[PDB]
Amino acid sequence: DIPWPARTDWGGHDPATPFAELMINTHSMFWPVAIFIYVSAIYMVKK
Amino acid sequence: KPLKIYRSRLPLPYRTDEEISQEKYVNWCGRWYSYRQRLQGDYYSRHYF
Amino acid sequence: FYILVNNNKRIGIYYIKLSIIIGILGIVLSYIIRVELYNSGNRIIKYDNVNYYNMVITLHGLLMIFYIIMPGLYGGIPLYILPILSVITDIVLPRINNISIIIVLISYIVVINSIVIEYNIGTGWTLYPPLSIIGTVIVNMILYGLIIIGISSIISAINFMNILIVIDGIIYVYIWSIIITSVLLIISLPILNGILLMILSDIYFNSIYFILNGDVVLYQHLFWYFGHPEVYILILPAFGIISIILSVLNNKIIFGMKSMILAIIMISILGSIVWAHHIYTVGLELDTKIYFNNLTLIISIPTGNKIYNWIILYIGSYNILYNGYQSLIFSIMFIIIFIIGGITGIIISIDIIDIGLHDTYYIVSHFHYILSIGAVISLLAGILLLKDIIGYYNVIIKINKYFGLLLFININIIFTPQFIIGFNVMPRRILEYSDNIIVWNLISSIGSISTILILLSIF
Amino acid sequence: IYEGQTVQESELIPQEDDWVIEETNFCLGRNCYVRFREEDDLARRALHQMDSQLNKMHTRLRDGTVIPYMSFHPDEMVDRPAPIHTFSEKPLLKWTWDETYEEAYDD
Amino acid sequence: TWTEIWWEHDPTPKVAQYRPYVCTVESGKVYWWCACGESKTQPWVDGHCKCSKREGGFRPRRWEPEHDGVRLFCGCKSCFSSPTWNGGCFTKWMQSNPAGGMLYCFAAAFGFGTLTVYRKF
Amino acid sequence: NLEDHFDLAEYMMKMHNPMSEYLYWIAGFVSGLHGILPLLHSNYYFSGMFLPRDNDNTQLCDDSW
Amino acid sequence: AAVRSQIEAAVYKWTRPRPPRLGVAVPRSPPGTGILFHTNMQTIRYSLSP
Ligand SMILES: CCCCCCCCCCCCCCCCCC(=O)OC[C@H](COP(=O)([O-])OCC(O)COP(=O)([O-])OC[C@@H](COC(=O)CCCCCCCCCCCCCCCCC)OC(=O)CCCCCCCCCCCCCCCCC)OC(=O)CCCCCCCCCCCCCCCCC
Ligand code: HEA
Ligand code: HEA
Ligand SMILES: [O-][O-]
Ligand SMILES: [Cu+2]
Ligand SMILES: [K+]
Ligand SMILES: [Zn+2]
Ligand SMILES: [Zn+2]
Repeated sequence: DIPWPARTDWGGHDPATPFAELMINTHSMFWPVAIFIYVSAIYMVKK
Repeated sequence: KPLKIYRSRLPLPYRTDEEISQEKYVNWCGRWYSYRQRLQGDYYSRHYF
Repeated sequence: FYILVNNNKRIGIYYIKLSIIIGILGIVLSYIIRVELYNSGNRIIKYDNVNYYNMVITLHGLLMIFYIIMPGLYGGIPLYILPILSVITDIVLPRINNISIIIVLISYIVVINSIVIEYNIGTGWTLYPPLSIIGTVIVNMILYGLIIIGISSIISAINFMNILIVIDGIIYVYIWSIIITSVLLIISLPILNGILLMILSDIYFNSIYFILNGDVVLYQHLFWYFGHPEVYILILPAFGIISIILSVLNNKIIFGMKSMILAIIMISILGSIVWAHHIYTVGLELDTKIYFNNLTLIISIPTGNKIYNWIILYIGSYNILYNGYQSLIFSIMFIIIFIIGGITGIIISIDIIDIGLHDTYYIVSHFHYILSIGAVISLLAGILLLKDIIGYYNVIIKINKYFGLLLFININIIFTPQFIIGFNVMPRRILEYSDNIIVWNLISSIGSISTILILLSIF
Repeated sequence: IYEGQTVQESELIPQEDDWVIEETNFCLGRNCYVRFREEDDLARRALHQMDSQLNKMHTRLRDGTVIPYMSFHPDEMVDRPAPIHTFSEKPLLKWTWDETYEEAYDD
Repeated sequence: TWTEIWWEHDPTPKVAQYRPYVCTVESGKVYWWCACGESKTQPWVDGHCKCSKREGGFRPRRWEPEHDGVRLFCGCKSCFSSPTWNGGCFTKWMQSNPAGGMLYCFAAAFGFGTLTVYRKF
Repeated sequence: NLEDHFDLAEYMMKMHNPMSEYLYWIAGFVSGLHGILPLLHSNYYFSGMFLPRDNDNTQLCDDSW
Repeated sequence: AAVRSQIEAAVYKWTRPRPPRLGVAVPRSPPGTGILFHTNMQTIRYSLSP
C-alpha cells in the first residue's frame, strides 16, 4: 500500500492483486539463481 | 638474377670464447624449462577447474 | 603549438584532460542531486525553482554519457595507444583527429552557456516528446550540442575503421573492441540524427509528428535504437582495456582470444536488436515484448563468456609479484562490480519484473554500477597502466590502497541503497518523496559527500 | 591451445652430471622515479630519460645471449614517455614457416 | 602434490610444522625464510640447514615487510604465498592425514551451516 | 633535436611553468561553477533567497529555527 | 584411540595417490636425473590428490 521506513522489501511488498503476487514470485524465483551466478564467479577471483 | 646476401660477412655480437662454449648448456636449460612449463599447465588446469 | 597539434598521442591527452574538466561539472551536479535527496523538504533548491532540478538531472546524464565517459574511453585511451598497438607511425586521418576534439569542446561550451543564459528547465537525458518539444530554448541548445557531438563521434569512428587498412601487426582484442564500437556508431548515429531532426522540426519548424494522430512512441523507438547501442559503445572499450591489463599484469596470454573477439562481435549484433526493453511499459504487443525479452536475455551468454575468461587470467598468476597496484585492483574490481550491474540488468529484463521496477531508483543503481563504478574504474585503470607511457605525475594514485578501498566502499554506499528503494518504491527524476524513504536516501547521500572528499586525496 | 614448445627426451640429456638450472636473476634492479640533475638542461634531461628505459634492458645468459625485456603488446616498446615519432622503422613481426628455396643455400 | 606425483626435479621440503609461525617483523629489515624445514631457528634460516648451505636446490627465501606488525609465516614450507601463510599448512596436513582433514572440514561446514541457516531461515 | 624528441618535453622533463597547471585547475573550477551559480541565481529569481532553509516549504513548529 | 588410529591408517593407505595420467604430450625424463631446479622458482600451488 504505502512505503514504510527502513524496509528492504526485496522483490516487492503488500500485493493486493493476483498479478502483484506474480511479480513478487517471479523475482523470488530468479533471486537464488542470481546469487549462484555471483557466488560461483566471485569465489574464483584470486591468484 | 636475384641479389645475393652472404651471412659470412655479417659482424656478430660480441661473445667471449668462454660464453661460446656454454651454448649447449643454455639450450639444455631451455628444454627443461619448456618441459616443466608444459607439465605444470596440466597440473594447474586440473587444480583450479 | 597547442590547438594546432595533429599528433594522435597529444590529442589523446586532450581527450582525457577535457573529460576530467567536464567531469568536474558532472560530479558537481551529482552532488546537488544527492544533497537535495538527503531528506524530505527543500534543502538547496526552492520549490519555485524545481525546474532547476529537472535541468540538473538532465545535464548530469547527458554530460557524463556524451562529454565525459565516451570522450574518455572512446576518444582518450584509443587515440593514444591504438596506433601503437597497430605498429603504425600515426593515426590514418591526422586533420580529422584534430577537429574532433575541438568539436567536443565547442559543443561543451554551447551547453554550459545555455545553462547561464537560457531559462533552466529539464526533460531528462532521453528528451522524450511532447515534453521536450513544449520547452524553452535551452532544449534547442542541447539539441545543437548533441548533433555537433554526433559529428565528432562519427568522424572519429571513420578514423578508427581505417586502421584495418594500415595495421601492420595482429588485431589484438583491444583493437577489435574499438573497431566494433566504431561499427556500432556508424550504424546507430544516422538513425539518431534523423529522430533528433524531427524533434527540431517540431520545436522550430511547426512540424506535427509529436501531436495527436502522430505517435509519440515513434521517438522512443528511434531514440532507443541508438540508446542501447550507446551503452555498449560505452562499455566495449572498457572491456578491451580490462583484457590488456589482466594479461599484462599477470604475465598471462589471453585465454580464448578468438572467443573474446567473437563475444564482442556477438554483443554488438545483439545490442543492435534489443532496444525495446526500454519501452516495456508503453503497451507494445505481446509477441514484440516476448521477442525483445528473449533476445535481451541472450546477451548474457556472450557477456558471460568474457567474464569467465577474465577470471582465469587472474587465476594462477605468480604470488611474488605485488598485487596491490591500483591498476590491477581496479581491473579486478571491475569484474566484481560488472557482475552486479549485469545481473540486475537481467532482473529488469524480465518485463513483468520491469513493470514494478521501471522509472525507479533500481534502474539508476543498475546503470551506475556499470558506468559510474565500472566504466570510471576501467578508464582509471587504463590510464594508470599507461602512466609511464603517458608520463603524468604530481598525483598519488599508482600505489594507493586507501583510495581504492575508500572508493569501493563509499561508491557502494551510494548505489546499493538505491536498489532497496526500487521496491519501496521511490520513482526516478523526482526531488521530493515520502518521509518513509528518508533512511535509505540519507545513507546514499552520506556516501556521495564521502566519495567527493576521497577525490581530493589523490593530489 | 598453446602449451609450450615440444621437447624430445634426447634434448633433456645433459653433457655433464653436475648440470643444474642456471640461477640468473631476472629482476632488472631497484628503481624509482627517474631523478634528473638540476644542472642538466632540457636537452641533457632528455638524454637522461633515454638512458633509463627498462625496455632497453636485458639479462645475459651463461652463453652470451641475452633475453630482452619482452611484452605481449607493442605499447611497451616505445620510449617512456612516448616521443612524438615512435616507429620510424616499421616494427617487424617475425613469422616462421618450413618453406625454403635453393637460392638461399650454397654447396 | 606437484613434487610428490607430478614432478621429480624440484626440491621437496620437509614439513617443520603444520601450523604457521607467528613473528613480529619490522619495516626496513630483510628476513630469510627456511625452505627446507630443517632449520632450528624456524621460521628463519639458521646458517646450518640446507638453505644456508645451498644444498640440493634449497635457498633462503628473501622477505621484507611493508609495515611493522605481527605476520604469520609458513611452517609446512609449501604454502602458495610462502614465506607468508595463507592456509596451505592445513591443506598439506589434510593430504598427509585425510581422515583428520574430513573431521575438521565437517566441523567447520557444520558450524557455517548452522549459523547461516539460523540467521536467514 | 633532443628537446623535440618527447611530446610536451618541458612537462615530461619537469621544467614546465606551474601556471599551466594552475590554468587547468582553474578551468575545472569554472566548469564546476556552472552548476552552482545558476542554482543560486534561479533560486533568488523565483523566491528572493539564494538558498532555502531546510524544510521551509513545509509546516514548521513554533520553536523551529 | 585404537579405533581412531585404525581408521586413520585405513583412510591414509587408500588415498595415497597414483601417478597422473598426463593429458599432455611431454617427454620422459632422462633416467637418473635428480633435482635440477631450486626453491626460488615461482611457487607452484600445493594441490590435494583427487
Ligand atoms: C575528476 C577530477 C579528479 C581526477 C583524479 C584522477 C586523475 C588521474 C590522472 C589523470 C592524468 C591525465 C593525463 C595528464 C597529462 C598531462 C600532460 C601535461 O601536463 O601537458 C602539459 C600541459 C601544458 O604544459 P606546457 O607544455 O608547459 O605548456 C606551455 C604552454 O603551452 C604555453 O605557456 P604560456 O604560459 O605561454 O601559456 C599561455 C597561457 C597564458 O596564461 C596567462 O597569461 C595566465 C595569467 C593568469 C590567469 C589565471 C586565471 C585568472 C582567473 C581570474 C578569475 C577572476 C574571477 C572573478 C570573479 C568575481 C566575482 C565577483 O594561457 C593562455 O593564454 C590561455 C589559457 C586558457 C586555458 C585556461 C582557461 C581557464 C578557465 C577560463 C574560463 C572562462 C569562462 C568564461 C565564461 C564567459 C561567460 C560569458 O599541461 C597543462 O596544460 C597543465 C595540466 C595540469 C594537470 C595535469 C594532470 C595531473 C594529474 C591529475 C591531477 C588532478 C586534476 C583534476 C582536475 C582539475 C580539478 C580542478
Ligand atoms: C554501459 C552501461 C550499461 C550496460 C552494460 C547495460 C547492460 C544491460 N542492461 Fe542496461 N541500462 C543502462 C546501461 C547499461 N546497461 C542505462 C544507462 C539504462 C537506463 C537508461 C534510461 O532508462 O534512461 C539501462 C536500462 C536498462 C533497462 C531498462 C529498465 C527500465 O527501463 O525499467 C533494462 C531492462 O531490460 C536493461 C537491461 C540490461 C541488460 C539485460 C544488460 C546486459 O548487458 C547485462 C549482461 C551482463 C550480465 C548478465 C552479467 C555477466 C554475465 C554473466 C555473469 C553470465 C551468467 C549470467 C546469466 C546467465 C544471466 N538496461
Ligand atoms: C557515466 C555517466 C555517469 C556517471 C559517472 C554518474 C555518476 C554519478 N551519478 Fe549519475 N546518472 C547518469 C550518469 C552518470 N552518473 C545518468 C545517465 C542518469 C540519468 C539521468 C536522468 O535521469 O535523466 C544519472 C542519474 C543520477 C541520479 C538520479 C537523479 C534523478 O534523475 O532523480 C543520481 C542521484 O541519485 C546520480 C548520482 C550520481 C553520483 C552520486 C555519481 C558519481 O559522482 C558517484 C561517485 C563517482 C565519482 C565522483 C567518480 C566519477 C569520475 C569521473 C566520471 C571522471 C572520470 C574521468 C577520467 C577517469 C579521466 N546520477
Ligand atoms: O540499456 O541497457
Ligand atoms: Cu538498453
Ligand atoms: K528533498
Ligand atoms: Zn632451510
Ligand atoms: Zn604452509
